[PDB]
Amino acid sequence: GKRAINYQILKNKGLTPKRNKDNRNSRVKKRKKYQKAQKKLKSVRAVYSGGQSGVYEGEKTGIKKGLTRSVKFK
Amino acid sequence: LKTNDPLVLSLGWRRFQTLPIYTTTDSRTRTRMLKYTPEHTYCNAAFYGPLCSPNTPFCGVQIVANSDTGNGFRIAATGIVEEIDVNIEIVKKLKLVGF
Amino acid sequence: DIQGPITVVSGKHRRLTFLECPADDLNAMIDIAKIADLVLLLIDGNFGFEMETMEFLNIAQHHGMPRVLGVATHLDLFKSQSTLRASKKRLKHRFWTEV
Amino acid sequence: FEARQRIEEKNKESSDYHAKMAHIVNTIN
Amino acid sequence: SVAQIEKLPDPCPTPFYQQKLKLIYAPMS
Amino acid sequence: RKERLKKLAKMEE
Amino acid sequence: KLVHDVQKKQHRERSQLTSRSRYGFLEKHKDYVKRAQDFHRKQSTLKV
Amino acid sequence: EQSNKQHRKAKEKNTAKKKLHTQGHNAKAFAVAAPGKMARTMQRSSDVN
Amino acid sequence: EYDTWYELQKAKISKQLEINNIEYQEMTPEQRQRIEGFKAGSYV
Amino acid sequence: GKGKPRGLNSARKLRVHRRNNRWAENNYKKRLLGTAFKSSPFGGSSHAKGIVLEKLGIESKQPNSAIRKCVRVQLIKNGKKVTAFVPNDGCLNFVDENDEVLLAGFIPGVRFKVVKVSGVSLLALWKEKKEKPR
RNA sequence: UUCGGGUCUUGUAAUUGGAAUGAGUACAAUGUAAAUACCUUAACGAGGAACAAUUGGAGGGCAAGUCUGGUGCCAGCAGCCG
Ligand SMILES: [Mg+2]
Ligand SMILES: [Mg+2]
Ligand SMILES: [Mg+2]
Ligand SMILES: [Mg+2]
Ligand SMILES: [Mg+2]
Repeated sequence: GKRAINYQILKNKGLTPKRNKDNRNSRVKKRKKYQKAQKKLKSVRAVYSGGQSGVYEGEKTGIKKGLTRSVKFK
Repeated sequence: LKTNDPLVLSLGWRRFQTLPIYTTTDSRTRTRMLKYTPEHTYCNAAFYGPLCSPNTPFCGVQIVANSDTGNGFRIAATGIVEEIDVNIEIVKKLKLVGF
Repeated sequence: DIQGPITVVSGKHRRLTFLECPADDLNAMIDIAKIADLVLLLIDGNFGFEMETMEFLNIAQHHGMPRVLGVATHLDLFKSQSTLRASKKRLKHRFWTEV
Repeated sequence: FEARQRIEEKNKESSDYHAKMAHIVNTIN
Repeated sequence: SVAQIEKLPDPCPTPFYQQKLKLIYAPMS
Repeated sequence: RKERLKKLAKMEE
Repeated sequence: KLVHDVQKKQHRERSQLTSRSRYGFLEKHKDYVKRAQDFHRKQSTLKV
Repeated sequence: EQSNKQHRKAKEKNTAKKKLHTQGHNAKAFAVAAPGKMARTMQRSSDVN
Repeated sequence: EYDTWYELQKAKISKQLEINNIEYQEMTPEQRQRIEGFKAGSYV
Repeated sequence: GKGKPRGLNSARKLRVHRRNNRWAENNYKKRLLGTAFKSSPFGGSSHAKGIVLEKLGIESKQPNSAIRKCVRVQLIKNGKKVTAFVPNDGCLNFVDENDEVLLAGFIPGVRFKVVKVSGVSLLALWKEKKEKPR
């Protein structure tokens, strides 16, 4: 018998852009941002990852011959 | 709302049902018939009924009987009377197809 | 018993006409909105906003807003004082959106 | 014939619109 | 169209008007 | 490369 | 940026008529542009 | 092709201090004590107006 | 001389309404209803 | 000697000289005389009420053109007619003739934008969070 | 800036488990002049955990769609309208 207002009328959010869930909790958003940053840092430069685990199986990604990452004194 | 869809208006002191036609200006080049009202913006609507002075606001309702009230909002359309004329020249795109 | 308009003296040089709009007719809502100098908008505090309350406000806003006063009733049905205050706060702010 | 007339009508409408636009921009500044 | 129209004495005069010259007037009810 | 070039076209312009 | 999300809704492609299905896929403006440049490339290499 | 150097004229325009008295009265005398409260209170009043 | 342009418009309206009152106060009652009609507040 | 007194008992001459020279600043003069507001577009107000006179760009063909977003508004305070933006053509539908608008600082020569219409924010209406009361 | 270059557990628009808790509801008690609330606490209270975080800024892309100009297929404006 009674006609109650639905969700749209009560909150009156209107038209808003879609927003990803991470904004709801800043801590979670920064958590994902940081762990994403760590992955990129590996690409920029190598980063120590605990050292050797198991028998030495060689360099997985290959050795480059004519390439030097050496910072020379001028 | 849909074109040629009955809609009870409230103009001035008078309430009545008409068959409006929703149109667009098409970059101010013609009065082209639309099939439905825009989802979240205004559109030009032409309907037959008692004339009123411009700046006369009005509201629309599709259902007034309690038997069909349901639970949804019954206010359908809101707008402003913009002109009063004895003529209109709505046109529709009729595209011919060949092979 | 009250039926139809009732005119009563309210002051030395002021008079008021009370009119109980039929709650179940949307037509009666429309015409009252076009002549009502004041609206005593009745709201059930326990239940909250209802369609007829929200519908009428939209009619009033489009036909020329008259003075509106919200009246909250059935507040005694609340059993906790804390929940009563929260409901009053929520209702008031939502009412502050329309008015 | 209607091809000739329509070009004449369209030419008249385009010139009038541009003239109206020149007036509007002149007035605003 | 109004066939006829006439003015009548006020059936619910306000006190200021009355003394210059009952508080409720509900004929429908 | 194609996307990056179109972006620099905005930077240059 | 006063555009709504509805302002930027995607407009979907239509396809060939079922009756015309034997004639092949219904090309569009993007499809036409590929074959047009390739056609131009041949004649430029043909005219030289 | 000879261009002599400009003679920078002596100022005939009113000097800044003179400009204060170029009206019917002495502009320096009709001032306020708290120019800080002068600006703040007016700005509120203007929007209230 | 009114301070704001708004006051000027209100002054013009108020002056005009004031003029309307004087003519009607001059006017005879039976004539007045013939010209102005039944004013608001009349029980009719 | 730098052209100023330096004696240990020359305080008076320095003070009186400073007060006389302090009036040279335009900033000082405007602050004390209360004339810092003449240059303000609204004459000291942060906003400006007005009357919507005409929507000039309504006849434009190009949608969301710079012409389309302009409206001539008559400032109520002094009656001077001026021109203002609307945020977009979509909001232009809300604005109508003879309806109040609140203007704020922002095609050259146009220096104002509409922020409220009929006592309701345009952005509020544009987001469908409100209805314009008439 | 083209030329290209450097690096390695990365991605999923995929499924799935039982543990935790207060916003709120509320026996009671504490609190208070009497109350509300806080701190406590029986019993309820989580998977879209819809128990539905907001305010601004930057940039795309799409149509048998619309408008404007022209050394053809292009370009500009733009596109809630096919
Ligand atoms: Mg609490
Ligand atoms: Mg608020
Ligand atoms: Mg002081
Ligand atoms: Mg020396
Ligand atoms: Mg708690």
